Amino acid sequence: TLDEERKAPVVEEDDVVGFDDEAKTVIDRLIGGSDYVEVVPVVGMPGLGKTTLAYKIYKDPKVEYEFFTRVWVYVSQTFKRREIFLNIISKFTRNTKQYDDTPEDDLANEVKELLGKGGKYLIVLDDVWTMEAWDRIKIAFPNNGKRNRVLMTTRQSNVAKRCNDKPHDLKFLTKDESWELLEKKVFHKEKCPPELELPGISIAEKCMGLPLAIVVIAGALIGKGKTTREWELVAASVGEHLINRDPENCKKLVQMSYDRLPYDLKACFLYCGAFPGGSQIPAKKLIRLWIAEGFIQYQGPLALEDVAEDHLNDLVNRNLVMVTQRSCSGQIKTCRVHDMLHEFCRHEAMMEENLFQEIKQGQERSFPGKQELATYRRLCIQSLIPE
Amino acid sequence: LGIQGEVENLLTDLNYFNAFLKEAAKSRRENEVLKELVKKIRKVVNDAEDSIDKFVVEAKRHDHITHVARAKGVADEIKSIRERVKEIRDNDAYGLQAITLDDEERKAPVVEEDDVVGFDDEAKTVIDRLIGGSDYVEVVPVVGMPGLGKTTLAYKIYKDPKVEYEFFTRVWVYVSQTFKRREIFLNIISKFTRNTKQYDDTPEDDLANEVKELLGKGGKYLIVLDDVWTMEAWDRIKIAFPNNGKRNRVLMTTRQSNVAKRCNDKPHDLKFLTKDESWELLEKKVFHKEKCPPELELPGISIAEKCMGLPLAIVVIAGALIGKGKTTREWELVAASVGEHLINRDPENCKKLVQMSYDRLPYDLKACFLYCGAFPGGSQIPAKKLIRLWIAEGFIQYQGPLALEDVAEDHLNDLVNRNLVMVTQRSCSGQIKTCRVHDMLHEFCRHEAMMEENLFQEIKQGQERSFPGKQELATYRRLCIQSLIPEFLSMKPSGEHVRSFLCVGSKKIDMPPNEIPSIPKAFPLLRVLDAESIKFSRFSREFFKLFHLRYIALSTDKIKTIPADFGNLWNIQTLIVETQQATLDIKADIWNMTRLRHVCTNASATLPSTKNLVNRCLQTLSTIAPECCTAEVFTRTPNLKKLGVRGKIDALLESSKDGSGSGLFSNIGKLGCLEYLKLVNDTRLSSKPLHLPPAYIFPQKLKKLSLVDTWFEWKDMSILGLLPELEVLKLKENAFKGQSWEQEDGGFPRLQVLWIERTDLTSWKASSGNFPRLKHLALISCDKLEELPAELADVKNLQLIELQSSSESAARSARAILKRNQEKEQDGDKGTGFKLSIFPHDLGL
Amino acid sequence: TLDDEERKAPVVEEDDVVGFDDEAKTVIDRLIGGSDYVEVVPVVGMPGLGKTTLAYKIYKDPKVEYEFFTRVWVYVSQTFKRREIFLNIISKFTRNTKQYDDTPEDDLANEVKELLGKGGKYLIV
Amino acid sequence: TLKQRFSRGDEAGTDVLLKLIANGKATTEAKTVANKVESALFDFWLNSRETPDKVMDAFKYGTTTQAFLGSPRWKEWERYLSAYNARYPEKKATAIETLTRKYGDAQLLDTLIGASSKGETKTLAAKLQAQQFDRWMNLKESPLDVYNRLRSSYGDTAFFNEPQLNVWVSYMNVFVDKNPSKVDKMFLELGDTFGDMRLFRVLGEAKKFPNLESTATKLQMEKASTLFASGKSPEGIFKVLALDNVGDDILSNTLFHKWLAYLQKFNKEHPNNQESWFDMLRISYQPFGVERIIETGRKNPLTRLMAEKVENAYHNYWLDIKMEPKTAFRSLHLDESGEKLLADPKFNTWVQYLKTFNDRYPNEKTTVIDGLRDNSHDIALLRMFSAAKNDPSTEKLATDLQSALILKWQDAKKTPEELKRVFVGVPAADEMLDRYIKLLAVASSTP
Ligand SMILES: Nc1ncnc2c1ncn2[C@@H]1O[C@H](COP(=O)(O)OP(=O)(O)OP(=O)(O)O)[C@@H](O)[C@H]1O
Ligand SMILES: Nc1ncnc2c1ncn2[C@@H]1O[C@H](COP(=O)(O)OP(=O)(O)OP(=O)(O)O)[C@@H](O)[C@H]1O
Ligand SMILES: Nc1ncnc2c1ncn2[C@@H]1O[C@H](COP(=O)(O)OP(=O)(O)OP(=O)(O)O)[C@@H](O)[C@H]1O
Repeated sequence: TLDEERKAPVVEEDDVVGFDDEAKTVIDRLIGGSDYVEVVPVVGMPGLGKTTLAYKIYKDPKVEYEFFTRVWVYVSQTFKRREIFLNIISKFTRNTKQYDDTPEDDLANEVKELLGKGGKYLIVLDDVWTMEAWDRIKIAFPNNGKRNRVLMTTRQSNVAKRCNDKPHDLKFLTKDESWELLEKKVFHKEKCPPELELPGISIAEKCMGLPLAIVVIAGALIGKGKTTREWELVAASVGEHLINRDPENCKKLVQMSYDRLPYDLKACFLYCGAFPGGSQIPAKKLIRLWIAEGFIQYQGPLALEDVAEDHLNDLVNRNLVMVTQRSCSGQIKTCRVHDMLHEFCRHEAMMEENLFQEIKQGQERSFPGKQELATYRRLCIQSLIPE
Repeated sequence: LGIQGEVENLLTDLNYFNAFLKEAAKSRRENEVLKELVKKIRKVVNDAEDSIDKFVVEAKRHDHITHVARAKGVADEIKSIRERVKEIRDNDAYGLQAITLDDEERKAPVVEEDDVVGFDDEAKTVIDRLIGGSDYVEVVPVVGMPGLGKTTLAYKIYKDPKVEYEFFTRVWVYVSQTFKRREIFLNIISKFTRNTKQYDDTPEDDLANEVKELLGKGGKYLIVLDDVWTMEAWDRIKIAFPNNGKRNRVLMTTRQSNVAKRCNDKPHDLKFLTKDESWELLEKKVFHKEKCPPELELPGISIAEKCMGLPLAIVVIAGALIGKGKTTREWELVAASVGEHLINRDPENCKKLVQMSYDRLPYDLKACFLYCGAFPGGSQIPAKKLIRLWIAEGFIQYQGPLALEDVAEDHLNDLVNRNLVMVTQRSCSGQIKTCRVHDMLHEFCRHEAMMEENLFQEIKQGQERSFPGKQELATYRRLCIQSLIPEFLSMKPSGEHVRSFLCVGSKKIDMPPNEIPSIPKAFPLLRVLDAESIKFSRFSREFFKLFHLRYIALSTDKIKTIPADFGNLWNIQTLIVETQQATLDIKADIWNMTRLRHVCTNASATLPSTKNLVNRCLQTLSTIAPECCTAEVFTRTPNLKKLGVRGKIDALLESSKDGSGSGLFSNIGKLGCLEYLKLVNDTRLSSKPLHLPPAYIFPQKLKKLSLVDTWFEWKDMSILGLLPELEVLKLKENAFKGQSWEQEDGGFPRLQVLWIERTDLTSWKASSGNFPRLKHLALISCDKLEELPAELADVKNLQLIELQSSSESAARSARAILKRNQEKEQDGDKGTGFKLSIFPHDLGL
Repeated sequence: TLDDEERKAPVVEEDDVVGFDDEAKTVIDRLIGGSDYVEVVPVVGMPGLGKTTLAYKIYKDPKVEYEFFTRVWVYVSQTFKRREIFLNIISKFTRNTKQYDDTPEDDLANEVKELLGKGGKYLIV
Repeated sequence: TLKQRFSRGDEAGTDVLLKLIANGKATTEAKTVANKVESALFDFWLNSRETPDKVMDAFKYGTTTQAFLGSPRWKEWERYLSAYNARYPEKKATAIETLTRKYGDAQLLDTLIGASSKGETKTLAAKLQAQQFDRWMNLKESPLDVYNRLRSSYGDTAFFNEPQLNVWVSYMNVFVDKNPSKVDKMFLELGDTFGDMRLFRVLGEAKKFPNLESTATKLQMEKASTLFASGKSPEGIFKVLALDNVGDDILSNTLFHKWLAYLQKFNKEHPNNQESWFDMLRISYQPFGVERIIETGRKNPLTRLMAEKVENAYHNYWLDIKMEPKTAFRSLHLDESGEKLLADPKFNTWVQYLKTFNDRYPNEKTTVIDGLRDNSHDIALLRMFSAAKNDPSTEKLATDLQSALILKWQDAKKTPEELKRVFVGVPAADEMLDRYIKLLAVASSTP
């Protein structure tokens, strides 16, 4: 009833796997284009590798030679425009106490002067979350017709579209790149012994090409050891190691998007975890379930199908839900949630919120008892229904 | 009717109180009033879950006058608990205020620079590793248990003439339990330039870039990251360390082996002081430059041995000896109470350092670690016994796909990786087999689990601590008795709140017949009975009334059959009956045990009739009779991972001549989860020795095999080569018969360890295709073998072959293999680290 | 009952200001004329009408930048500090802010008077 | 009345009242009634006879102790303390004695030390630290007694490390100031309870205090004379003499000259076992401390030449460890010289270093343009060379480096289109770009 640390991310500098052609594509889009300040947004789901690609481009030999002035700015969910402009000013002059009472309006013009003294400038606005943040910060960036670029990374496609009509959606690592990344992370320079290659490959394939999951899993493999039996245990519980065992790398990164969701959209997102991991969810089926569950509360002029549809399109814009098939008219047809996000949906809904419960008898666990069913609110079941 | 509803009301209060204890345990504040509130709430919670469990078993038994009286007693007990709950809220409202609301330490530790004893060799080892290595930034993590001397060694390494001379710039960084990365970078910058005021508007990203520039102005740098606790903490700090290909070094000290492995896959585990070095430190700390008086020399070495070579314990007892004066009698008194001086009476230096690892432990790992202090100091704890005890106590809570044994084993791995538990033995596959807790941590475990959390209490008859009375037993939660069990049990003790009875003694004792039913009579709410150190001549009807029993282990020389009334304990998970009899016949309804997980015995267990329901939780059946290996029994146990067969196994391998192929061994192949299989023979009077069924009948997912006295011919070993996943094969004496051993091409695609004992082997011929993954090959007491095949020298994965009192030809072949391998290594061939050990040195040298 | 920051200055279109050419010239010509004394030209309208956009259009207009040697933008609002405004205006001319750490508010206003007066004809938004 | 209205209980002080008092005093429109309320608050505390310890907790809550001393709230606490003492003579306490009763003087010592490091609180910590020595003098504590009592919590070796050494020796000044006749025997017990090195560390800091200079120098030099005659290696004696913590002024230090003469004597008596004077300074003070030593020494004309000797050995040490010239560009702090670097004297020494590096190591030989391009952008090189060709000097270097950049452009096949877009919007770039186009055309026109 009654009533914050800025931690910029750290990414790989050496041995970036599978981004050789994505960096080449984005660098080509930075070099070419109009003579005005153009934003090149890199969009992706949490832990996809946007900052790793952005730092790979930021330190690329061609980019460094192309852009005389390169500024890395860490925007986030919360920021102060005054400290943002003073951080950028500190890149150029050391006496930053010179501007104690200078307003933000003249601070922005000061950045205009610092950036325009040379040729092109590249400014990496890392982790932009709102269009308002870009609007407030872009004052410092002058449009002096010098082919200036603003590389941007964001989880939001709607923010990316407003900065550029063709955002750069980042790729997922392939099966061989996932295995190459995990092998490098666990065994360092040495190669994987053949006894561990078979369960290790399955581990990298169950990470669904997400570099964050491969990095988190490799942390567990390093601690456990280098025996075959341990790696098959990890391969059988890849999802649990990501979320339950690691509530500081995967859980907190996903929670940065989940907590920023509206209260009504949270139940809609967690409901997508009731379907099997990796299974295709028909958008019409998902929408009709949201309305029937009562998640869509609305009394305006539009129909509930059109209101639940832009709830789903908001999830896709947030990159919490991926789209696999689109109808001929452009409407979302089939959607699928990523494996680690799906594990977050399972862990949050079953344990933290009691939204739904899985009914199964696998190897050792069995069907819930009378004491558990008395507290269950939703039952999702894949097999063994008649028994 | 309404009593069950009142149980729901109490359970709702218990959820609040359990969360209160969980939140209070996350911050050890100085508020003493909250320390007494958590102790009072914990006692009410413990007395509440005991009453609830009494209600649960009463409802299960009911679904009659005695049951009505017991139900009324439970209702009265629940009412008393409910009234005690109201007193907590009525009087301790402020105590609950302090925890539902929310809310100098970064001083580097002091370590002695001079008079460092016993680290000359370890420092030289790390220095030789820092100087060498590759050309990029390498980390050399020294790792050890609390108080081992990591910072003392790191400061010693930080100050040698060789380290100072070689490195351009050396920087000392004190990372801690909690740190701010901004302060660390500003401290490094402060050493290069004093004007750190100018970075107030400079972000940490540009601070790390500034540290990159400062360190990159010259050659090598050595950075001593002291007391790193997390994988993330190293990642966030390494961004300030440039990589310019100048053999830059980082020297990390940490209690975490898993953090050490990430930085370098070969962590430098710090050594413990020897008995000579431990005494040297104690005499240097107590008597300074003067030597120890001769009268005090004998007690002094005794207390030095009590520290088990830990410098922190030596420093702590040094202050105790200084305060206690210098007399022979006082020093001998200290040697009898070393643990008291470490923790109980010196919380200023030792206890805080131990608590740094303990308070970081997750809430589930705290009870797991404190349970390791029940076993006697210096004793060896079996890993499988420890894991099953944790599951029985309820410390392992899990709902995922893994088994509870694998989750609890991961808990043990986490404790070992935190250097809170030592590992003394490892299995062939590398799984932890036997573990031991260090002495200082054992006393900390006993202090925390007796005087703070009341986890367990020990029973002993010392100088002043006699057997506890009725009042003390009314508060005891878990009982841990080492010796004088019949004497303690003779007084007819009455502990109505005892949940565990751990006989942690080593030597077996025969329980007197008149005191056999005293354990079940004393503690009706017994959940764990670790009586494997007690021999029972007979079972009692009082044992069958321990409805809460989950772990039961007991030895016996007389009981041949487990009675049918044993099945009344439906809560039992682990069932161990270590009997010296030839056969054991389980008449108990073990199939009704829905949560049964392990059945272990040394005799040929005869399972009862299975007559739908499935025992999904059963992992181990251990040694059973061959006639009970039916397809029906294996149907009821789909998740079996270990199987054992003992006795006349010719009823298992015999061909069903009636016309079908339903031999009892074929039913074993239907177990998909089997990983380890054991066969032991008893009958040798068969007209012909048994022969193996075809390999496709074996379980395909089998990864370990063990045969005893089976008299299999060496020709039927090649069929064992058709097993796809076999990794360990072990044989005792007379498991294989014959003198000639020959192998086909291929086979054994995944074998890793082979074990042979006292066989008639004299000639051995093999091929390189049979050992693609072999690592261990022992031939204990196989002195009749002439020579090892030359193809063994070509096996890259081979690690160790050990033989004692072997033949002269075998020794000559070992010499030839060693000499040729050394010559090949001198010619550029990569060394496999193969070693040969001969004991004693009189022969073979 | 027991209830009790960042200066969010509005952001407006610097380019592509649609349909404010005639409005800008009307106010600009009104700024040129008038009495020699201090005269106010208040632009008034409903929220979000484009008052700040037109004010910034006039503020950066080439005619205004030539006519007025001193041009000051002050973001007054519902809540503001009278002291910080005079310090903000002073920071336009002299960068030494340490010498005004204890100067009273009215003396700061006196210092602002000297700065604007020497700068000739001035416009303040 | 204002407590009940502005608090629900459990306030743990009166912060809600004090923050508004500061808010009212922040403007003259409400300062008149703000001071009326503040005087009522002080009167309320005095009438209730509140403990000054409790009132300090009210002022201190919500901030660290270091910031509390640096806030006006400390001055208000002193005003409360004076009112409390004057109005209630039955029991009094000084500022430092009340402070000691809350923080033990061990935890107080590093608090005053920290306030001394913060220049904003230096003046306040000066008056508090002096009173702390006064209360130690009252209890008749010897400097050794102060060390032993505080060692139980500070550690055995803490008081011999900065900044604790300075505060501990500073109390030796106040102890001898009232007791001038027992200073000589004080150093004897210091040399008996500790080693020779631990005595030298205290002795060296004592020379910075005027009341102890005469006795400190007398003990230090005589103790040094009896150690030079021992014949031990000068490397060992250097650490014993506490020469490893003298500071940036070691070149003007009198003891350091005594060791230099001894080391030269030792070197000529052992021509086959010669020891270097530089590696001791390099090891003890690190290279960044060697740079500070060189600049501070060169600032003093009496040791300018000896400051040149250490600089020459420092740059020679660079060649021994094989540091690339592209890194010595950063090491000489040429990266922060801005533009027009060719007139900087540090540029001449860097080029001289590059000549010696290539001569001594003829495998990785790189010319000047390679070093500049590896550190500075080509745009900055165009600015630098255009700003250097117009000077009466350095024209030849500018013209040669411009040609070197022209050849370096065609090595990577840099077509003029890429150079034009990179150098967009900057002057002094088209002139060299035209020369590059004419050179590229000439090169392509040769049969
Ligand atoms: N190609 C890669 N090779 C190696 N590691 C990678 C690669 N891509 C990403 N990673 C690692 O994966 C993790 C997450 O990547 P990254 O930091 O780029 O996330 P992100 O997409 O920017 O995240 P967020 O959603 O918080 O914006 C990091 O620890 C990073 O080091
Ligand atoms: N070889 C040694 N000789 C003498 N004293 C030693 C030695 N090793 C350690 N000590 C002493 O043991 C105590 C604890 O050792 P140390 O401080 O190095 O612990 P640590 O391993 O860093 O512990 P933590 O895990 O808390 O970081 C210190 O007082 C130190 O002086
Ligand atoms: N002529 C215009 N062309 C384009 N955009 C405009 C125009 N006028 C206003 N806008 C936009 O309308 C929004 C609100 O306008 P503006 O900031 O000028 O508000 P305002 O009238 O000053 O209101 P307030 O009283 O809330 O400060 C801004 O996003 C601005 O970019």
